[PDB]
Amino acid sequence: TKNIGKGLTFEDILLVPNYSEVLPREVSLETKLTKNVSLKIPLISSAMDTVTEHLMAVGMARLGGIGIIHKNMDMESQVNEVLKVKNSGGLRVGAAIGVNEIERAKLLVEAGVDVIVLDSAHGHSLNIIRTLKEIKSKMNIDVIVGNVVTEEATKELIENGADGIKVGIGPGSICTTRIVAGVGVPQITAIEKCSSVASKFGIPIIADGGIRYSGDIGKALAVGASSVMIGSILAGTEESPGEKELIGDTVYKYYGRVKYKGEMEGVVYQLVGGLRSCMGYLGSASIEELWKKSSYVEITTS
Amino acid sequence: TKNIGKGLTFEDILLVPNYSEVLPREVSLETKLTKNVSLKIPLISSAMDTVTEHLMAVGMARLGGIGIIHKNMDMESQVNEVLKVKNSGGLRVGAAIGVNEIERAKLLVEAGVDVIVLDSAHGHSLNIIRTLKEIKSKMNIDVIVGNVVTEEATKELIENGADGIKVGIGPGSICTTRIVAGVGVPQITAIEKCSSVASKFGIPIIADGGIRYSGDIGKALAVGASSVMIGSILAGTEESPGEKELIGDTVYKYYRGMGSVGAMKMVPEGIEGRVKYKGEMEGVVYQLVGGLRSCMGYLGSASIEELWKKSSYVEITT
Amino acid sequence: TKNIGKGLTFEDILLVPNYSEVLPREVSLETKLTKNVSLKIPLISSAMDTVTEHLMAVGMARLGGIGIIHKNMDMESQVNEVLKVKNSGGLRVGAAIGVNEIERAKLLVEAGVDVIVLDSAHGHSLNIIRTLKEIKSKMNIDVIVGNVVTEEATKELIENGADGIKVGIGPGSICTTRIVAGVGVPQITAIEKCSSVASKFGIPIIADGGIRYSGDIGKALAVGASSVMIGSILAGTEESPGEKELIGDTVYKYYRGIEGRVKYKGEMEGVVYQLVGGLRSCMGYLGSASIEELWKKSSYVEITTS
Amino acid sequence: MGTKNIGKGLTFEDILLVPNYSEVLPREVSLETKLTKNVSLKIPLISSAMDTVTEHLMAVGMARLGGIGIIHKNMDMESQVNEVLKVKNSGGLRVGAAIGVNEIERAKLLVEAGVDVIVLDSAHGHSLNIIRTLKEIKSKMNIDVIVGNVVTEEATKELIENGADGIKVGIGPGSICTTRIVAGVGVPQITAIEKCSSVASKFGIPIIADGGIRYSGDIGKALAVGASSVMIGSILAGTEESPGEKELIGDTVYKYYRGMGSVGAMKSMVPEGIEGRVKYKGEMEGVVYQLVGGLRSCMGYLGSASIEELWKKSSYVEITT
Ligand SMILES: O=C(Cn1c(-c2nccs2)nc2ccccc21)Nc1ccc(Br)cc1
Ligand SMILES: O=C(Cn1c(-c2nccs2)nc2ccccc21)Nc1ccc(Br)cc1
Ligand SMILES: O=c1[nH]cnc2c1ncn2[C@@H]1O[C@H](COP(=O)(O)O)[C@@H](O)[C@H]1O
Ligand SMILES: O=c1[nH]cnc2c1ncn2[C@@H]1O[C@H](COP(=O)(O)O)[C@@H](O)[C@H]1O
Ligand SMILES: O=c1[nH]cnc2c1ncn2[C@@H]1O[C@H](COP(=O)(O)O)[C@@H](O)[C@H]1O
Ligand SMILES: O=c1[nH]cnc2c1ncn2[C@@H]1O[C@H](COP(=O)(O)O)[C@@H](O)[C@H]1O
Repeated sequence: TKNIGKGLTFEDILLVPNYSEVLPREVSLETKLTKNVSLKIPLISSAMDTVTEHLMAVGMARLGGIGIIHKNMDMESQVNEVLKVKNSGGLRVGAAIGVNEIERAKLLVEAGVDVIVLDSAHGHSLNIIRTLKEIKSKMNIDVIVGNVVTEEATKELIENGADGIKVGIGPGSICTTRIVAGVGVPQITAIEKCSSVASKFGIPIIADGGIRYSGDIGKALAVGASSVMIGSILAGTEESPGEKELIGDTVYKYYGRVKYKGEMEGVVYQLVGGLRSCMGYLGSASIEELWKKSSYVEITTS
Repeated sequence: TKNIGKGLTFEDILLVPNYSEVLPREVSLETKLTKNVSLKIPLISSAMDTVTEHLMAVGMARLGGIGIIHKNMDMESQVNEVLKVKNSGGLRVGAAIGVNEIERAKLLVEAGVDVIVLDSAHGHSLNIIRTLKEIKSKMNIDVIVGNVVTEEATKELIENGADGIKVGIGPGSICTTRIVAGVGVPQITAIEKCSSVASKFGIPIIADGGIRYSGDIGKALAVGASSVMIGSILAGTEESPGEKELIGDTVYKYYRGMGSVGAMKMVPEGIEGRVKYKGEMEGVVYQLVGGLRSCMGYLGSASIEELWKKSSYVEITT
Repeated sequence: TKNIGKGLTFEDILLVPNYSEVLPREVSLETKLTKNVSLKIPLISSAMDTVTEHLMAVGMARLGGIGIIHKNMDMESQVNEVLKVKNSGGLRVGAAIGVNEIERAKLLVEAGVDVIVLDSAHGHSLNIIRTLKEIKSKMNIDVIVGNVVTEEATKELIENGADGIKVGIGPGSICTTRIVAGVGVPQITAIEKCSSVASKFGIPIIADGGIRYSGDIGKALAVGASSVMIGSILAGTEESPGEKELIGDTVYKYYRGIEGRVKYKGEMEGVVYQLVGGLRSCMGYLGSASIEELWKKSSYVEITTS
Repeated sequence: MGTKNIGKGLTFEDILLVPNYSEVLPREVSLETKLTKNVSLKIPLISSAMDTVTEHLMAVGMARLGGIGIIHKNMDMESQVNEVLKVKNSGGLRVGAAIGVNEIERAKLLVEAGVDVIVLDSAHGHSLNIIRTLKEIKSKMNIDVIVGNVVTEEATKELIENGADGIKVGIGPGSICTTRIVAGVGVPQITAIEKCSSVASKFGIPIIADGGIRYSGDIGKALAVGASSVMIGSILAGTEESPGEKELIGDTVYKYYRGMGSVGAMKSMVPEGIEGRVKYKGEMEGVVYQLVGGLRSCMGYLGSASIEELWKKSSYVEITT
């Protein structure tokens, strides 16, 4: 049968409470971004022109996470954005590249970047793998490759030198892939499939897209991810790369338009709190402890 | 797999009628709150600062149920509220306590409380059990423990001296636990799993949160619960705490979760808002009780014990 | 657990087309209302304060169906309503009674009523069964008994003398039993359950409530029912009880303890024509020349929420 | 729990295509497909046989882009012939024509006009009248015959045996369709294509997925699951090449769109179609390129260089609403 089964998304499930000995404040949110880079919190700001530039990356790094500077600009600009983050405190920083963009990656590495995010709409392709091999042979850096949803995809990327795999075809807030192409796999299932491969190799999984609430972070992690990438939640915050605008009562941020969210610190604080509480309910002091102990129930939309 | 099954809530379910010889009026609503405390009607008012204080507890007790005084006040104030209910006839009351609140527990027991509700967002925890053991070893008192959703939780609480188990993580109009933490089990499935353990030991199940209509009470009880704890339905009534406010045409009263920003003044796990004034709570409780009697008429059950014996339900689509 | 399965409503299913030799215009719609009262179309108007009196029962009867006069009136008044129909061309007519209403039934049978409809919210009662038995012992008439949703309930009523079984607890457009009592069985599942008993004894099933479109009639009949009782579909019509009024260039009349207002639906014939037409089309798709063929040939697919 | 329940029916919105390893860019994808046993197309798109989507201008544009148009039968015989001939005058272009039950005179004239496919169109294709018409045509005329509409294995098997060169699937879908409401009849489209393809692929008879296409993604879903081509009406209604009149209401330009079994369409049985205005979609060529791009993107995700590759490699997941 062509039907491989029932795909489950964030809103379809709820995590089941376990016996607990840990207070939410006692929980350790420390995780691995790649096999050689680690973070204090499992949050990553998306590589979109509407979410992560130098300001956003500085904020994320100071709060224990990491920003990925988007590639939608010239090489010199992206290297500059990376330098600005490194200048103010010597923080953790990442940057995205497309296919065949070897020189871009090279200059980003020399700028001091900690991770290169090899992004594409369909990560399980020839050209993505060729770029991966080419990067690994020409420069010394940890590479995150995406996006994928299947077992074979995850296996082939790890074998070709991937230091982390990014999961997500479909869930993005500004979606078109599900409608234009009719292609995708729901996030919970997508993480589950990819985790069964990656954890045998000890390779971290980044859950990318579809996060609406702090609860979704807990589900994505509990299901097998090591970190979570967020876009829309951070889009519209003061630190996002836009300018403020006024329409009636409400303040907006143009580039494209989304509602102003205020300081990012308040937004990140709530996400962290929600995750701490989640891991409290499930009696897990660490994310690795969460993987071993977590379970969920299917829920009707209602 | 991590998928343990499909969870069902109140709205996903409909009770199947049985052969009936009992009119709604003939129905006995007698039930057990704890191992040693009994109720005339299986209704409890939630331990919340917008639902239950002394007026609510008197109203509940006179109608055959029980009010449980919230813990969002000082010990001296909570004792006084218990003493004010005991001031008018032989009325039964409960009182809520948090983790490691042994002094509050001692004072309420000595204030002549009938039950103590050891209340937690996550009832299956080390802190709860140790607080349970303390009170059970040192005080003569029935203790309801919550909140839980698993069979492992209920068994462990019962073995450590729980006289009643309160079930509910996720349901409740003001609850946002499942949004902010992604945690919960739908209420019917929750009761079902917990009831399978609790009935073996003869320990009553309190179904807490998620009741929107009188038909939900019947569903909770039919599936294995002994009583139902309600908050939102009694929130707007005259007997609930907080003053009344008229905005426009209709009068409003404030309803607030305990894990809400206002109530805490920990990540917020409850919403806050105004709800319409609902008149006297006895008019409200009458409707709920009537619906339960009607429900048990359909299933042909003269008692809740009988209800448990001949209950069945169907799943429904959206 | 206590989960007896998944309950399907009209909106949950679609009928699968079969090989067809019959055009919609050629199919027969003749059915049995009771054990020994038959209709030319499988439509019945609800016994409600707001849908069926003498005018409605006449219109229904002249179209091949039948009207059940509601009980919410004097025995004298209800007998008179039956009288106005019978003398309007020997038309078939039914009348509703409640529990213990033996005398009302007696006078209605004398008035020459064709069917008595023993109405209860819960037909599987001691009081319903003894009312049925007391009617049969004292008078000679076909009795439809309802409402029920289970196979055990259907059997007991048939054993006690029920000539028709009315099915429907929960699905009625104006019903709140699902909300007040939390009780019910979705209409398709309910008809399926009761048919597995009643078809063996040759006792017709009346599908009652939930019919919102003509396509629902087909589903109800296809799944085992002999006829459908329809309420809100016929509520705003000219022939229904109530007066016309204008509220902002729109004509209205009431539908039901107050229970909201409905728009004027015009002449009842046009409404019935569409319903009958839709059912003919359905039976074309399923290649069924008769309702008996429909039962033998029917299959349906479950449909997702979207 | 049955007993007349045969399973859960899946529609376009119920499933998602699972990506595979890809070596193919969207630009390098072959969209060439089989229309009937003997006729083939360069893009797998057909314009519906409706009096509000396809006449000569629509058919010309469709063929000019690698697809085909089916001239609707809601006109007299000589009018339909003239439409077929008007397509023939603007280059050696392929064109189809719709036909109703027992309309043999119509079929002979349409074949004379140089029609490439006869579409024996019916609401219920699995009937005794349709099979009789199929047998009469295939014995009396040299022409490829697409027969619809059907949803079952038995239906498609019987039509193939009686000389159907193509099977058209779809009872239930269609933006303007109310068969589900009026009759309570239908099968969700994914399930319908699956059931019919399982038979038709054994005989190499192309399946036409008819109705229910709202987005370019649906085309991929229909093809991936077993269809050879996709018939569309809704998304072509209101284009510059559609036979309707252009009309300004407020700030937006509108054109009319109606089902063939609607009240207005039957004027010039009970209605099984709704009618309404649709926003002017502009040039048709532009609308098709978006569909083709999304289709290419889809096959790029599944790493399929041709539709034959797509059938062999495609798989999907069920999703909740
Ligand atoms: O305690 C809380 C939140 N919370 C609540 C509730 N939240 C849900 C239901 S009642 N009521 C409160 C009153 C005062 C301050 C916080 C409060 N969350 C939490 C506790 C342990 C664990 Br493990 C995980 C999470
Ligand atoms: O023929 C019709 C209605 N109808 C339709 C369609 N309705 C649905 C899909 S195409 N297109 C028409 C064009 C002209 C006049 C009526 C038309 N229904 C029907 C026919 C046989 C059988 Br068995 C069952 C039902
Ligand atoms: O336009 C798009 N097309 C496809 N994927 C996108 C697009 N925009 C954002 N995404 C993905 O969605 C993620 C952000 O998801 P969000 O947090 O739901 O907004 C990004 O990291 C991208 O991987
Ligand atoms: O703020 C909170 N967050 C989550 N649950 C709460 C909160 N406050 C009260 N509850 C629970 O929700 C129940 C009330 O539910 P309701 O009657 O359906 O509105 C109470 O009995 C509490 O157990
Ligand atoms: O007040 C009510 N409660 C429950 N059922 C009702 C009530 N009123 C009418 N009904 C039933 O519902 C049917 C009408 O449903 P409708 O066709 O969906 O409008 C009638 O035939 C009655 O048997
Ligand atoms: O009036 C009708 N009732 C039901 N289906 C129709 C009617 N008219 C056209 N159709 C079908 O609907 C298809 C168009 O589907 P659409 O592109 O989704 O709007 C056509 O190819 C016809 O097969």
